[PDB]
Amino acid sequence: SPWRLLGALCLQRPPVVSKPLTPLQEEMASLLQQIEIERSLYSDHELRALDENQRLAKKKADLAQDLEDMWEQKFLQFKLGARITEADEKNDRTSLNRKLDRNLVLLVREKFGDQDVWILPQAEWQPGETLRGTAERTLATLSENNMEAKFLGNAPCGHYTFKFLGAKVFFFKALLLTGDFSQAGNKGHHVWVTKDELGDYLKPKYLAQVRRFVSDL
Amino acid sequence: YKTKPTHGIGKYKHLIKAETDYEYGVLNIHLTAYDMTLAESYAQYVHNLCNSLSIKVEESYAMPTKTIEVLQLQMLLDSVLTTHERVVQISGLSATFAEIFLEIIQSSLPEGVRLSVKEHTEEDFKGRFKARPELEELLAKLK
Amino acid sequence: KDQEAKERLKRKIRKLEKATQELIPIEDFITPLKFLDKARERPQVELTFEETERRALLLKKWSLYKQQERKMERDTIRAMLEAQQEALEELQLESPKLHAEAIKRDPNLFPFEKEGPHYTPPIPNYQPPEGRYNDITKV
Amino acid sequence: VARKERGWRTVFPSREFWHRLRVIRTQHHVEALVEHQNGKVVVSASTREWAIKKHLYSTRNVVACESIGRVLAQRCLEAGINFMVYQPTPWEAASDSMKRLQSAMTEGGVVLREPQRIYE
Amino acid sequence: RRTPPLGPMPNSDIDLSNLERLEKYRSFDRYRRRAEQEAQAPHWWRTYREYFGEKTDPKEKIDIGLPPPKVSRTQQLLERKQAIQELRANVEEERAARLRTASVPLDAVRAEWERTCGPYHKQRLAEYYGLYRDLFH
Amino acid sequence: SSRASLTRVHRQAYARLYPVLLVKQDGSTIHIRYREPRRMLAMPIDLDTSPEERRARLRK
RNA sequence: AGAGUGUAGCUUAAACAAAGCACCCAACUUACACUUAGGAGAUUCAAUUGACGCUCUGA
Repeated sequence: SPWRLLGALCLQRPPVVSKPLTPLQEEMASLLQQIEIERSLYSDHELRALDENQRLAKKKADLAQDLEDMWEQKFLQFKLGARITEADEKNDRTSLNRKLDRNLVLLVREKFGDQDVWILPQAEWQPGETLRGTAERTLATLSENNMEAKFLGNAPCGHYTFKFLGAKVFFFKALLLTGDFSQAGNKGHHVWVTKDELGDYLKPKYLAQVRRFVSDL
Repeated sequence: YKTKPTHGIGKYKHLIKAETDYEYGVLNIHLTAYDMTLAESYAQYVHNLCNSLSIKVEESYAMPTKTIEVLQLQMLLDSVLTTHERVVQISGLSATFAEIFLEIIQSSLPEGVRLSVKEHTEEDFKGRFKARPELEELLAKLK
Repeated sequence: KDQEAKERLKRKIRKLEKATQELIPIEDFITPLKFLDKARERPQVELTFEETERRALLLKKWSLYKQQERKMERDTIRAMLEAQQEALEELQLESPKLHAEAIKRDPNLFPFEKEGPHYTPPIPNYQPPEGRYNDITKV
Repeated sequence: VARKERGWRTVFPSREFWHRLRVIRTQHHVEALVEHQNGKVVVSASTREWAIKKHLYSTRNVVACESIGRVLAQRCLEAGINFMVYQPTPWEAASDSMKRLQSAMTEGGVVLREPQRIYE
Repeated sequence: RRTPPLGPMPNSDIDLSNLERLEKYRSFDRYRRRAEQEAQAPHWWRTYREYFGEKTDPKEKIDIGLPPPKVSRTQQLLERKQAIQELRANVEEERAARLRTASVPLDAVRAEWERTCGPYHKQRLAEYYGLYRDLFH
Repeated sequence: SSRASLTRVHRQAYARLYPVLLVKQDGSTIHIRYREPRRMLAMPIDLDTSPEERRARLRK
């Protein structure tokens, strides 16, 4: 009965920019702004604008516009951050600049004697250690840079077995606070990827169970 | 009547309330944001999904807001902003369930928010009442 | 003098402790005194039939959208929960102690802090102008 | 001249009637039942029914409730019922839907007041 | 003295060690529905029903009469679903509903009623007025 | 995701709250509903531990 | 590749039909909750018998 037990860590980076809004949600936001300006109350800006217009009207028979002009000028002068970088999406797939709107996860180049597989990192467990121990051990073995994945739960996230003799990997999940891409020249091609592109990448059906497990969102 | 089998048919007080691991004390959730409406809406979403999950919720309340003035001294310019803080108290969340709970919260988290999750402490509970100075003066006099 | 002072002190402190602590008023649930002026009032533009119909259609479409969103949320959370519980019961069947070890809590997982997304990513080299901040609050 | 069960003054549904109207507003449809004091039903109207719902847009709106009311008034005049009673809750009565229902039944020719028993 | 309960006492199925996890009557209406349901449910103890109720025999009432036609339920439901499909496909009904200005043909409703499920209502009225008990015993 | 952002102002007697940008020290941009129709606020920095570095940034 | 299964999320509900519950938006409510007013839903195909979908069992 030759058995083997492995622990693995699945870090999920949350996106830093909001989702691109659906047109439905866009026109409803416009409508909500409309209803809000309709049922809103007066402000100091409206007070000063209206009463200064009234003062000017009176003085004709006897500012807010400049401020908003200056503010619009400052806005036009200012430069905003870039959302999408198609160049990085093409030639810099192992980076963050390509996608900031959706969550990300990595994939490592793994090789086995029985079958070469493009799968998620894992490591071998030994008795005097916890599964989370093996998880952060894999993390420290693969990272080789200034990044830590903050854990969120001790419970198991995936169970996946395969025979040749028998191997059983248990997946935990974790959160990524920081992350870089130093030591760019690596044997294991670590690449942050989304769920659909991960599905395009890797075949297996234990991995398909991982697909149905992981949240799309 | 007592002797008869119908005794105890009406009693209800035992139905109504009378007045280690996998057992999590009352936890508090702070939500700080510049937009009172965003904070309130997010807290309402959290409360509704908690009620749907049948997870217990003690109470939800607002901490004292605070306004901060920021001034740029290249020449003197001024501006002001506000910060609102909501708080929720929960209990009884299972160990493994808390994982997906917090994960879904993080995922549905909208921009312009800062959320903390901690154990409820008397410090938090006493940071709501007015900082009465009288007790401090009497304590100093005692010292 | 000593005894009298000490007794007065202790008794006053006890009374203050047994006093019903008030709660700091929330400025959000208090309409500014300068909001009731009748000079602000705006003319209300009567709504058109077509515009109100559009509003109602948009509202009901968004209700459908949100119920679909919560449907898929239910689906995701149920799948995640059942998968986690399958893994857990397998680990329990295999190692009858590591499942309890996993069920054990851990204090470092309770205190979390996280920020929300941003309208744009941070600029690599951007410094703001020189200024300072100051908080203003009342009792 | 009949005797109506006076009593149950502590309990909300008063049995002091001869013909009661019970309305049921479900999450899908709307039912209305004219019944006798004994709990036996006399006549019914229901949005679950095809002859009525073929016309309609929603089985739960004010239009549906007032249509049910008009049809049930017609059926009361069919069965000879012209006096009857309705026990609403406070909010149930405050709801404009069955308010218009009551109004429609009154224009149909039914009063929601039972005559006081005669006996000298 | 005490005697064992004859039948299963009410409120016994619920559990008491777990009480806060339980779902409560959020509404007077929910409570009332459950109440009347348990009311028309039978009971072993003495109740209002067996004093002021008529005590009809447990055997059903005999009728060797006209059976209904054999209507294909599948095609019937299909045609009904197509009718309501075209209805929801109509354009003015939502405005009529949200403005509360619609009506319905009383004559058509009555005809379709007496065609589809009138006879059941008429049987109910007859057995209420007692025509059946007085005529056919 | 972010879905509960766009909402109705759940409050009676609410003044004009117009959308504006907010720039963090890190350059991150956020939406903020604010009183007057401005276009951006910016958060400055005040304090550092290095005296000579404070002096240098004051020079530059 | 073989076994089991199968009404919208739940219900051994099924004539007069697809019912009830659950659920969603808005309003009041700090919020929840209640209530009001509004919203979508299904028995995969051919005759209980077979064939389209689902889980399990093997490589």
